[PDB]
Amino acid sequence: FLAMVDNLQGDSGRGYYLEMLIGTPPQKLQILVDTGSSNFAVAGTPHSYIDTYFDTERSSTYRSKGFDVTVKYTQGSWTGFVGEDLVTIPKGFNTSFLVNIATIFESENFFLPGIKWNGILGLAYATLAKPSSSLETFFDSLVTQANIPNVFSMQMCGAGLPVAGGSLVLGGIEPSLYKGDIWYTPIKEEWYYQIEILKLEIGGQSLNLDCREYNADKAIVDSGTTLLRLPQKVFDAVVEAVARASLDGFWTGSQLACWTNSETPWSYFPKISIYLRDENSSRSFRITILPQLYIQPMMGAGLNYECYRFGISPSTNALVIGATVMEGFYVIFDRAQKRVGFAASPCAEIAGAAVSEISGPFSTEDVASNCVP
Amino acid sequence: VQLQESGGGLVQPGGSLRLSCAASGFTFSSAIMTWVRQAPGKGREWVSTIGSDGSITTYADSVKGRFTISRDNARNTLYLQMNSLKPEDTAVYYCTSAGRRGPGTQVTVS
Repeated sequence: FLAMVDNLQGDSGRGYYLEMLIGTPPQKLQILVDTGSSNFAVAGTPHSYIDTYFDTERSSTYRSKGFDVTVKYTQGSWTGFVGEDLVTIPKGFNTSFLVNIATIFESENFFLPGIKWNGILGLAYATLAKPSSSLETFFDSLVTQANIPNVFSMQMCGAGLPVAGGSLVLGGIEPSLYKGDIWYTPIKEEWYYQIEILKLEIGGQSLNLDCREYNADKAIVDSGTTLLRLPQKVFDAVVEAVARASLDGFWTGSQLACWTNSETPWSYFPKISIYLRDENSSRSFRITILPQLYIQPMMGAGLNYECYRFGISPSTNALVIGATVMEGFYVIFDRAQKRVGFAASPCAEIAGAAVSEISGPFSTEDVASNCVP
Repeated sequence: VQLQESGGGLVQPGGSLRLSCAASGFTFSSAIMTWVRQAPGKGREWVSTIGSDGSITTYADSVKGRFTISRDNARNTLYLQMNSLKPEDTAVYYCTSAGRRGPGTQVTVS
């Protein structure tokens, strides 16, 4: 596990990436970590926004499965040949492993400008894999061939950083990456890491909303999404609650909002808290993000002002707990026990101040027995 | 995805055994297949993996040389051939694919 500390490069704005050696002899690739999908796919051709691609003809241990797969996302898709090859994770495993891999020969809106990765690692469940749940996921391959528990945890250390590293621990929990207690919330469904949101608070204040709005379709934890995404109706409630507590295409991400450095904008904004049901259903815990996490700096130090992006965008189908929230917490994907754990990330600090908080237990007498429709 | 292992039993040390995994409910011939064992009082141990076309085979050092993984794609069957068995091969052996496994077959080497 200690060999896996700081095995990630990147930042929330662009994503976090793992380094991988693929095939014989090895081809080094920079792989995005996506707990929101279930395929291992890499560039298979030259493309305008990647330095490098995996050449299956240059690998003696590559073996084509003789079919291709298409994966559609919300915005952006790709189509790739499916093969098997031997992979090594240098920062974590001395031994190499045989996984399925798709080699992208057609994509649209997938490799974007300024991106550092040239592949993605789907860490979600078998049920989401394409073309079917029968295509053994990368982590399922890893569990079996590496003898590790069915658990991985993730820490991003990008808070404060200009939008324009971390650790992925495969097979458990690294105690040097947190302090305090881990709070566990059950996984409601095994496809996405779907969990149950009870309440949203904006500065100690509950939104009027019914608890089901939060799980409208589903509430998921997804490292491959940048922002905290909310169902259109919930998003509108949060904007109006934040706005009437602070002082515009800002909210909708058409404009940035700028301040001179003396103006210290981080105090004018409220804290946002998401309540989650504990394994004991009679209690809940609270994950809190400060302004520093959702009022995001664009440029970084250099000028005598800063421009800021709003780290919360609307969504149609899901409530997506993305990097905007994941930057605050060490997140434990405890597949073996069907639960997701949260602890505060010691690295989530700016100017010595924690930019996230965790606390509980709180009673759930108030809320319905099941917020999941 | 359904899987069924057989072939286990009580064998003497230095003996030999063939395990079988009959697979149904998915296209076996497209699937990476893996054998894992679970010895008593020990952690689960990976044994051997085989790529779908059966030309790539990998083995645990502890079985390198004695065990042979193989598959018959036409008959949706996976094999593990085990020679020079020793008391520490006593384990339940599980055939496994896409996070699914069968009920196992116990092997006892006294």
